[PDB]
Amino acid sequence: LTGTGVLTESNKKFLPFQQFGRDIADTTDAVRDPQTLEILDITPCSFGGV
Amino acid sequence: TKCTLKSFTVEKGIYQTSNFRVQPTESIVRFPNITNLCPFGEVFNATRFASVYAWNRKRISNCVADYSVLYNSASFSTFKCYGVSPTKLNDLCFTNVYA
Amino acid sequence: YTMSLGAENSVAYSNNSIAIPTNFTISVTTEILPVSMTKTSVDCTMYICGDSTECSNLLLQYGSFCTQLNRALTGIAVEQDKNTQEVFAQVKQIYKTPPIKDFGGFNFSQILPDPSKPSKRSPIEDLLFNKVTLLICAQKFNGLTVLPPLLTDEMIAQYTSALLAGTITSGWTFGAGPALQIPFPMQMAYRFNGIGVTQNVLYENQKLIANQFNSAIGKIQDSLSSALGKLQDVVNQNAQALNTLVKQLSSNFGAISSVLNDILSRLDPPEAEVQIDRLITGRLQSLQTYVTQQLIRAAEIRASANLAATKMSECVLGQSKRVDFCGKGYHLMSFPQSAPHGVVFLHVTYVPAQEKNFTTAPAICHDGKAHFPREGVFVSNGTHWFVTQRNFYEPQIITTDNTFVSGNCDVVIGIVNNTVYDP
Amino acid sequence: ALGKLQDVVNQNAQALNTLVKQLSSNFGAISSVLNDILSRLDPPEAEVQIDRLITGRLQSLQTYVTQQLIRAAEIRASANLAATKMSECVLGQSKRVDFCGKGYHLMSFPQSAPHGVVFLHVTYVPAQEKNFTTAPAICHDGKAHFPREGVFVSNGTHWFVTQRNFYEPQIITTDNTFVSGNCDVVIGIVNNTVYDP
Amino acid sequence: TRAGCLIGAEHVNNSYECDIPIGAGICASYQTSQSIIAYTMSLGAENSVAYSNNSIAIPTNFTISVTTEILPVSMTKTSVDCTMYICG
Repeated sequence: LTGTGVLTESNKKFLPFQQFGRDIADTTDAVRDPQTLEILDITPCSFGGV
Repeated sequence: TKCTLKSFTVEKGIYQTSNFRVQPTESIVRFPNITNLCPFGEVFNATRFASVYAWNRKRISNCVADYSVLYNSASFSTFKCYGVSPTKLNDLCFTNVYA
Repeated sequence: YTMSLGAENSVAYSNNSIAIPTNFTISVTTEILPVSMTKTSVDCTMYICGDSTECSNLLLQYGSFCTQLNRALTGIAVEQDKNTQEVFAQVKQIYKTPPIKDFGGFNFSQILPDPSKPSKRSPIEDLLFNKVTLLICAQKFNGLTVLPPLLTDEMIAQYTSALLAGTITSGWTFGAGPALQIPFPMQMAYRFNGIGVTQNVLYENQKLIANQFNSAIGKIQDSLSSALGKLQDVVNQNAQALNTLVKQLSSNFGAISSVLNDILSRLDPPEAEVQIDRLITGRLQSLQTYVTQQLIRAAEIRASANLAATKMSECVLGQSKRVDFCGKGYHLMSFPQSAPHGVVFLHVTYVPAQEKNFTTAPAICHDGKAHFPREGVFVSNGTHWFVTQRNFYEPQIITTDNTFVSGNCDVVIGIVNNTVYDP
Repeated sequence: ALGKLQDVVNQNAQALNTLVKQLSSNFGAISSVLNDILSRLDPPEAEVQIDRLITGRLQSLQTYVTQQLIRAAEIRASANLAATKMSECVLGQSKRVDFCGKGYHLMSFPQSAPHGVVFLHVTYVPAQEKNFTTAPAICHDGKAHFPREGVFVSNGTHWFVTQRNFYEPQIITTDNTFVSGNCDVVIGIVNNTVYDP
Repeated sequence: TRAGCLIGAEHVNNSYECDIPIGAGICASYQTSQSIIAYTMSLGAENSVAYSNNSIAIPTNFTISVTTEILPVSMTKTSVDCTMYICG
């Protein structure tokens, strides 16, 4: 799965059988690392209007 | 403003142009690594195969998949992959490989 | 049940029967009108494509569509800015309440703004803003931005307090020229005089009208704090349209996935152009449906804002003789209040309460000469014949400057013989 | 200026320019010209190209019909306002406040306009101010007198009656006032004589 | 500010009439040597009416003022044919 955004730290732990995270507009906003096993939040760097 | 309004004499007011976006520079690629290799030699070249009604079933997991060894062993007749690019197998992750 | 249509009563009509009111009520009624709504703007690139390059390449043959939709949302946003500026600017001059609060018994304390509050609103505006309850960054990451309104709530409350200070100190002269000061019992007596009630009716029971007005403002205060569905359904429809746009991204539309990066992860663009173009067609159809719904809603709120500006200019800046336009009853004055994305009026209406049954005659006969009343009605209490006005029973004797003569008496089918005093 | 007549013609002409520029798009086809498509293809494989151009041009045409109907509703609402404003401001004198100009309305003149109408409202606007010490009633000898159609003012020495929109000082008589009750029922009242000629 | 991050404009403490509307009670203009200024808008003249229990204002002169008001009535009557538009 390829995506763009800013990887920040999180405090919402997942489950040991869960890997994936999704929200109200089916974007990946929380992810599991395969080696560190740490929860990471995806925030896009695309915020603004000119 | 002249580009997005398509005139050269712009009247005063509020106009919208393209937004401020940030270009990424690096890419971080997260796969788990496996020392073991998937079976291809005795799969694509065995000493005896079965019939079509009693087809042989094989499960392939917990190994690193690679299709580079099939291009130098023997000349295949057909190589057809439907639903996915054959050059984009290494860019994805395999899930439930069955033979 | 089969629904009922109210009370079922007959008016006891005769050819010589008149119901004159004796006592009355002063009832303030409320009316809720939307003025504007939330100014949202949708850009096509983040909504349809996001951060994809071949999507922006393939959208250039639908580019004048997106120029049209950006044109439509910017026109909607400047239309609601024009709507709020048209409703809450009837004066070019900001008027203030004098610090002396002697208004002839009238208590103007809970519609004028309170300086002790950190905000500059009245308590009815405070508990009216608190009733309407207005996910943000999750919508804004998709490309769904909301523009802030031009006039802030402090500015709308300042315009409202300027109109209120003009209505209390001047009344209707500030809506038709410079503000001429006039004391409020004579202003409210002039609002009686615009109906047909004479001024001495107010000047004899001024404390009763002041207590009825203060108790009626208190009843509006207790009624509103215990609804505002004219303002709530507009925010509900707009938020439901934005959530409909949010759940119009997970639709596959006949493609293998609803995520463009998920499509690019598994397909080459020779076998991906038809599915990504199918997703362009589906998402552009969704956005076209949203723009059509928002334009119909903008036309409805524009018609309601034209009605609100008309009601402000005709009920706030003057006394309207249009029946059931500024309340339910004979209209005296109205007080605007600020509202979240709307306006709330407080229409103070003269409503008669009591009534008595009176024997009448359209003309009397004194000396073979029919005397018709100038501005009243002939009534009787059984033995004596009196002239009164059309909204209160004031026993006035028949005197020759209260009536006017017209011809002889045997031309009117209903006429009585009663002596004018002729002083 | 005359921007309310110019923006309608600008919106309509630029919408027609949008319909002209929508013919140049491909909408997912090999070319935007039907002559070029029929020149480079046989009919048994050009139906998807012609059908895709029909779908794109049809969607642009229904978009034009939608904005034209919504603008037709807007111009119909503004023209119903214009017809009501002619029938009430010009025919007749309107007592509606800020409906036929700024001030007390006297009369209006319409003028012909390109795809519109321009009214010339003639409004009474009062000017200048003098402060007066006023009272809602006067007391002569125990009878409370109330003005018929004007207001009581005073220059400081004598009490006069005047109308509320123009200042003409008149001597308070018993002809232009009316009696109602005794004097001790009105909170603001003054003891001022009537000449009674 | 609340409308957003504005660059290329000088904030002033004064308040003027709104010229180019920005958002959240802020408008921009050109006349301040001369550069784009940003300001919180004014709403009109800051004054109070001299109210009293017994003070009235009666006009002595008047101005007959003729104002204009412009309303659209019609638009262009366009017709579209599909056989000449989509086809040819």
